[PDB]
Amino acid sequence: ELDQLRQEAEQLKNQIRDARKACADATLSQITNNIDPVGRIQMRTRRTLRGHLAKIYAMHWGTDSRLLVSASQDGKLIIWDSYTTNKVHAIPLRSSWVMTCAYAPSGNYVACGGLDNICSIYNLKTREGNVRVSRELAGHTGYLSCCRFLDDNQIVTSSGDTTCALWDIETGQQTTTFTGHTGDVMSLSLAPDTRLFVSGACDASAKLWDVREGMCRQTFTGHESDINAICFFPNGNAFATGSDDATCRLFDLRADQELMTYSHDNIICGITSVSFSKSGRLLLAGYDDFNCNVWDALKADRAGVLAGHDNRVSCLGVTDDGMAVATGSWDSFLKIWNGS
Amino acid sequence: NHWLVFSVYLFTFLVGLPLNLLALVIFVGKLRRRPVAVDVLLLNLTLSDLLLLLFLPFRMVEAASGMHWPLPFILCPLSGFLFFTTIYLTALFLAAVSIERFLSVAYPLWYKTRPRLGQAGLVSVACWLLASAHCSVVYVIEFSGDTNGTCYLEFREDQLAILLPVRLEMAVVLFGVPLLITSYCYSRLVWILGRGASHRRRRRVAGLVAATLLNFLVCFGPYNVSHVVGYIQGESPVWRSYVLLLSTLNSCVDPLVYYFSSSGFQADFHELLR
Amino acid sequence: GCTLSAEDKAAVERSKMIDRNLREDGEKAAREVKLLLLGAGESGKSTIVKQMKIITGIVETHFTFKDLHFKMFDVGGQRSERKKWIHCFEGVTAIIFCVALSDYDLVLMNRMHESMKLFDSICNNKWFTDTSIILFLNKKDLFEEKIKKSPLTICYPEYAGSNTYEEAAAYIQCQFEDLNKRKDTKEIYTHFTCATDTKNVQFVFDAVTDVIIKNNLKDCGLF
Amino acid sequence: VQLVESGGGLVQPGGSRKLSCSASGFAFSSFGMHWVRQAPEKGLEWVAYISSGSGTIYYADTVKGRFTISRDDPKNTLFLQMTSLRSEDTAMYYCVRSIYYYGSSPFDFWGQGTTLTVSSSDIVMTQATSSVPVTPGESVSISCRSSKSLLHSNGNTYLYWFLQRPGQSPQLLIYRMSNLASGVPDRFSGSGSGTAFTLTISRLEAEDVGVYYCMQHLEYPLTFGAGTKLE
Amino acid sequence: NTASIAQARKLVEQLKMEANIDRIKVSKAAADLMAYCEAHAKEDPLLTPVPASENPF
Repeated sequence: ELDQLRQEAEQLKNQIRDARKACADATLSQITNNIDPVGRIQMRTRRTLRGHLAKIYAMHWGTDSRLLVSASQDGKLIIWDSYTTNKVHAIPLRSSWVMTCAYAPSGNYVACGGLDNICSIYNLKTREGNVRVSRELAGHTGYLSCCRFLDDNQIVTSSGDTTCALWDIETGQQTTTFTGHTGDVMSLSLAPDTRLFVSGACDASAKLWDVREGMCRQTFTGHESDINAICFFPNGNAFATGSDDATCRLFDLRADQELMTYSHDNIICGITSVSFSKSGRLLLAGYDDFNCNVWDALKADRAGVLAGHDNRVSCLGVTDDGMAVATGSWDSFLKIWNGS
Repeated sequence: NHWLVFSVYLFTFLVGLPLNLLALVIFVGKLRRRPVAVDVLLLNLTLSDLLLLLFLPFRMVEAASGMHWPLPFILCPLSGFLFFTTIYLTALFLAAVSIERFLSVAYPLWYKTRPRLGQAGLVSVACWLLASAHCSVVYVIEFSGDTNGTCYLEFREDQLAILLPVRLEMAVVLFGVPLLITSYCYSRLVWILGRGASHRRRRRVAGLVAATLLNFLVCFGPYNVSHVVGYIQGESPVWRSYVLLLSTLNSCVDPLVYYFSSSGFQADFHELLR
Repeated sequence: GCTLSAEDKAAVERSKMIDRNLREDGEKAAREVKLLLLGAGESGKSTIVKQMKIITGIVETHFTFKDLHFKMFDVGGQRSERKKWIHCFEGVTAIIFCVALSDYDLVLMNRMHESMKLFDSICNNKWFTDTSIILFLNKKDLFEEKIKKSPLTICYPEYAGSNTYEEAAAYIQCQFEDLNKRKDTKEIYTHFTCATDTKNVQFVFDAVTDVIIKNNLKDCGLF
Repeated sequence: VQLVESGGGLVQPGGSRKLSCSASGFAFSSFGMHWVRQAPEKGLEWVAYISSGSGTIYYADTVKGRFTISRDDPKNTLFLQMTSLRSEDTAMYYCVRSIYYYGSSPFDFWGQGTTLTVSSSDIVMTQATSSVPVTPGESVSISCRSSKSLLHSNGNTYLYWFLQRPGQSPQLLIYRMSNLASGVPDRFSGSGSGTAFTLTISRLEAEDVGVYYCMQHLEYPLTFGAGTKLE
Repeated sequence: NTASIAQARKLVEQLKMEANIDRIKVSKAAADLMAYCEAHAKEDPLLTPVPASENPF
């Protein structure tokens, strides 16, 4: 019967909780209370980027940290030259309902996906002058989320069918399938090393999956609601999670438990698009009160507020070199933030 | 006499500037996000209001000493031309936006499909030039008949002989025609909306129709009735300092009546304020 | 000032060319009406789609009626969280809801009661606080042969009216309209469909014209 | 991708003639097009250029105000008409394609050429060596010089290298002196500094001899180099 | 039933795989985290703003 199996699972969960609590001698706040604070931050936008006519859900600049891919609900993928405020390519999407963009480390492929249950890969550096759909991938029974780019031949995505997939670019067939989530899966940030990845489901669970082995290794439950944002802390030993409630949580990888959380009583709205700087000192998250928030990712205290937007911020990212921060909201406006 | 003019003029100057500038900012933002045909007309009317409200203070601060001008005679022509041009431009412009609203109500598909932004700009510039030339004719004729002299009081024989026909044409053409046009266009606005629609729709649109028509009547009525009375009587009225005063109050009521006109405008004003 | 680096001169212009295309699509999207289709169970969704199409994601419809290109999106093929992707459909011209009259007898709580909460969630949704809603009462002919045999008291214990279509249908429409908690800003266009005198497309066109008048009034000042 | 041109022949001086360049295999409507004239024994030369969408059109100094150009995207063709021909216009005309975006490769593919015969402050580029023997397996260097500093105030140079095989149209080798062209062997490389550029060929094999041309792109009156020939 | 047993067994096995992990103490992980943060502090434009003349944007 299943009663003894359920009891054994409960006992295993209790043992896991006891082991997690055993290695809780001190918290991160106590350690970081003796370090210099980040101080006041007054980053301002120096860009216009006025070419969209719908809500934007697009980030993942690329390796060059100069070209930025952008998508909206009008079914157009635009490549922005951030340095000169220019448009490179305009790809008309077959499905106008899309929330996913990737630029690939090579920089010659652009991936998109949404409620069409279709992952579209478009080739950029082609002999012709247009942008052709390099491949169409199907097999998901839910809205697509994230099109991360393990290699030029492998792409990992998530869907609302509580599964994650890893497909091959050359062959349009399923290669690796992950089925361990009980809710919709998004937030698939692809590590600093690309050897691993994590998925944030809608049942307050963040699960790390082995790319080669194809099995789950660690499960993190510290939220009280759905998680819709993730990062990987380019050091590679922790990751940040954002939920629809106004709180963010930093889960350590080796410790396999939460270190600390960023929250405030003055904010009640949601959180999207969690990203990290190249050093991990700052955490930037697009909140749902028409502005972004920058937190100190070591102690607790806030660092700054980026209010240069009119609608809810949906996408937000930082370049590989950490030069500037891109932010896209629902007002069809993309902003680039820099220090002074 | 002196109190009734300068106190209300300074009240108008103090009140009008803030909400008019905020209306400018909000309409600039509205055109920035997405432009419509009525937005350019409304912004042009409000900038005409700015032009009136920024140049009438020059005529305001002299204590109104017996309708005498301490400043040189060069400035009466410019001030009068600008002020009358603004007043008649308002009368042209709300009729134009009435035509646009009637076109939107009667033929929603025609408004949705055809991008009349260029036509709206052409209408605005045509009304601008028409009002400018029309009000320029009056002060070009009223230049000279040949402390020492003043403007807009008892004129001379040659000036009065020519002023009466053009003023009567002003009252019967630049006011009567726009009023007839706006009534003609606004009569069917409720008639079409009556057939198969909610009661709150008809109530709100009828209330706004009443508000706009009452604003036009109360503000521009006494001026024009004194205008037509002067033609039969022959002389220049004394309540000009009064009736024109009422028109000045219009400059304070256009932004207010516009604020509660549109729910989206109310939301934009509420959220944009810092 | 800096000669614009020659090649960049040909670059920005290309970007401008893209702009020339982009707005050309955007304006094309301005004059296009988008409608959302929803339903709890079958609700005659397939019948309505087939009827209106002659004139695993989203089954879009490209049908046109009187120089107005209507867009119909079906979201019943997705089995996931509703509110995760319900904000993407905000700002549509109108939303079409389909329910079945003959669903008060079948269960799996009856189907119509299950549709009531869906209708309440859609009408009271924050993203749909200013969009007009069109409701279709399908399976009208089945009600005629079902009400005589199956009394309406099973679904409505607080009903004591005559067991006639003209009264039961009116009561159902009123009950569906009572769920609109924001009637001061939204309206419900309720209609019955049948396999004859196909005025359903005409009714949808009339509702679209009404909501277009509403939107134009919002844009043009008054209301 | 294919570019084929027609309209050649022998014409008396003072006549008018049009050349038609038709493209099959890529998007003509989004590509700028250039015309390059080659003398029977001298080097390549620029004629004119028309941008995508017929936005900006430029002509050479010797042909300014006399030649005319046009395109038809629905027909995917480029027409260039000449009036009042002279003896100095006797050259083979190449219709070439280019695109201008971040990390683009202008002049990537050239045409085929048409034989036209007549019965009767610009930045200059000079190559020190015009001919030098080569061997199958040794590394060689080709130097190009410019009268102006090609290093624009953005971080990149506008040098291009073109190879003309003995019987084939010129083909791009490297662009911007630092990026390799598509489909070209990795043996070729380029480097240098302001007003002094070098191109290195290492592990050279057979079936690669021809004429080498260096291009500046700082300002529209593009001028070819003298030409380096290896045998 | 005959279907829930397989799901329960799969869940038990999945918990068993992650039951034993050679995890480290939270204090050591946090110390390594701040060490990495302070090691690349000078190279992070987010924390230390770059001069305007060298700023690319």
